[PDB]
Amino acid sequence: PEIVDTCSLASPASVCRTKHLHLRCSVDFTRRTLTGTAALTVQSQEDNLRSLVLDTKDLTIEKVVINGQEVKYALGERQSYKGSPMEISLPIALSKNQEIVIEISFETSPKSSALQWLTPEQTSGKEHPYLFSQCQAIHCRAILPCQDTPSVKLTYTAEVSVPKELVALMSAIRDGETPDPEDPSRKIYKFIQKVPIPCYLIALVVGALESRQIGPRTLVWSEKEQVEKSAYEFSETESMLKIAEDLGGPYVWGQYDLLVLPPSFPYGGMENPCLTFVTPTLLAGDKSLSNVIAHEISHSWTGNLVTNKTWDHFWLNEGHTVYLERHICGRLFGEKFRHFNALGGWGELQNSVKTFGETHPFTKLVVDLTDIDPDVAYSSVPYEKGFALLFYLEQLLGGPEIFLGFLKAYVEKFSYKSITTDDWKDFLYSYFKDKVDVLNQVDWNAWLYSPGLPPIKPNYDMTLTNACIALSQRWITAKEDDLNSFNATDLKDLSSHQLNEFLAQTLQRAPLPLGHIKRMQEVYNFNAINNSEIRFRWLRLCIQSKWEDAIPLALKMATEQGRMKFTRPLFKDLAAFDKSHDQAVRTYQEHKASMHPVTAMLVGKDLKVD
Ligand SMILES: N[C@@H](Cc1ccc(OCc2ccccc2)cc1)CN(O)C(=O)CCCCC(=O)O
Ligand SMILES: [Yb+3]
Ligand SMILES: [Yb+3]
Ligand SMILES: [Yb+3]
Ligand SMILES: [Zn+2]
Repeated sequence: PEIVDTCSLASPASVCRTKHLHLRCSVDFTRRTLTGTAALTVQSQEDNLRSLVLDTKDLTIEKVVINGQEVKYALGERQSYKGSPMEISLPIALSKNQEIVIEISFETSPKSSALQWLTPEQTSGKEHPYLFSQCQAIHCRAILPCQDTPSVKLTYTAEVSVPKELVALMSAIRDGETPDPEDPSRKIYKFIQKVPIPCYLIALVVGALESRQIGPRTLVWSEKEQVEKSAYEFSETESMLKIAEDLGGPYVWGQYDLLVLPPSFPYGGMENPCLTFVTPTLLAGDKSLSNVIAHEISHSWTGNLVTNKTWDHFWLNEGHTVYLERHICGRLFGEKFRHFNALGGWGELQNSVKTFGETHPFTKLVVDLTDIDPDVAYSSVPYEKGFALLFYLEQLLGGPEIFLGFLKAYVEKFSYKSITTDDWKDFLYSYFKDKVDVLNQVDWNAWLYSPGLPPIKPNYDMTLTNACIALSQRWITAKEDDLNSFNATDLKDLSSHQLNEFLAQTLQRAPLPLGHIKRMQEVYNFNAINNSEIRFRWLRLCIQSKWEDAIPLALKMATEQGRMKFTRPLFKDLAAFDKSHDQAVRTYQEHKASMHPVTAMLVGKDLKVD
């Protein structure tokens, strides 16, 4: 029938569709508000459309103007994490394809779940405040009224007035800046996004930003203190974009800038169009965490051009993006490395399945988010079970070259559209019309709808994994007479990627005896490594193995940065260790007011506080 976006309270795409957004607002750090008007050009999809519903969350609505006049509107009661529905009465009944512009004057709440307002003390420079948004999945409604569903795509133009000493950037092409004629001291930045996008891709950052150009269509932005390191770390960006274009077809967004956010940014990155956001935890100093950049770049095709129609089909966004990500890395560092990463991904899937449990509905590839807060369901499953399905199909259908042909055709077929798993599978059969018999060998029901690990495991090259297995198994099975023989020389020919995999394998078998972990630090000096992925896994292993010396290190890492991938598991391990439990809870309570709103909520749920 009709696919329903169970995370939105707005009129569905089958009733009306927002085609354009014109945003005029001002950022006020003193009151922690964004105030302005949202001009929505809406297209009816039915005859006699007299009213529509938009999503909003903690928004103050002053008025709604249609054709210069103020119109009637009502706000329903709040529906938990979904916000409150906003019904707007149209002064004229619209018929199919007729359009109307609705201008809504609104003001965001300082507690907006889409935004994090940082005091100057929270920034690198200590002299200016900072602001950044994160709308995916459903927080756009916490910034402005909209049909907050990925099934709707719109273009947008924006004008943002900020303290003249600060810079504003958006998920759009920079369209110049000028003094705010209205009231000086403030400056106005203009933006234009001509490619239709789902509203979760609307992004804004305001702060003391500086840039460094690192490619013909790439500038790196961050506070002054991080510019140089960021410019160094992400130097391979243009080369990855060229590979991605070869894999997915032309890059259509124009600019591909990067913004290195403050430590509290909740994700590794966010594929905001024209301006990817990345965590500063990627600044390892050796470009080793660049797969995250390859990943956000890939989203420019899978996710931003071809978009999941509802969050129940989120794997379409992530599985294909991880698949592309790994091909980019394989083009740059070798097919063996692609397989090494693919296998590590299967290990992360094992971990997620174990955490949730093999019968947990959240381990299905296609999920049902009815009455489920997306932020709560988020996990590695759509990334890794989705990637595994695509990798398995690649092997079943003839190899990477053949499957990549499908990927490029898929992107072209559904560019600028929002689709479901059935659209994807129906096209796969259409593309592989000469291999229907092979496609019919796939246990689709299990892959798409069953919980747990996939029904079949792909084949993986083992070249780079073998040394990690050997070393991890030696530690897992080590006895007293083996401790003196481990030596720093064991790490001699291991890349940071392999050290991380070694730790991941060892962590799957934690706890290790306390004496064994103490010995590991003595011989490998992992406390000295600052690569966040490695430090994260090493501290988890230490805490899970009951080393009290590691408590302050883990509490430090969990609070000095806020990438949820790290912060949530660290607090969770600290809460599970009897020795650090009270300190973990007190540390969270002491820091929650200064944390990102979504991270604060999830860690509180994880710690069972309140
Ligand atoms: N799409 C963004 C990340 C992101 C941001 C926000 C959400 O929203 C939660 C959600 C969305 C859809 C379904 C269920 C839950 C989901 C993913 C880019 N991205 O996928 C990555 O950066 C992956 C790297 C992971 C590293 C990390 O620690 O974040
Ligand atoms: Yb007011
Ligand atoms: Yb106000
Ligand atoms: Yb022995
Ligand atoms: Zn992604």
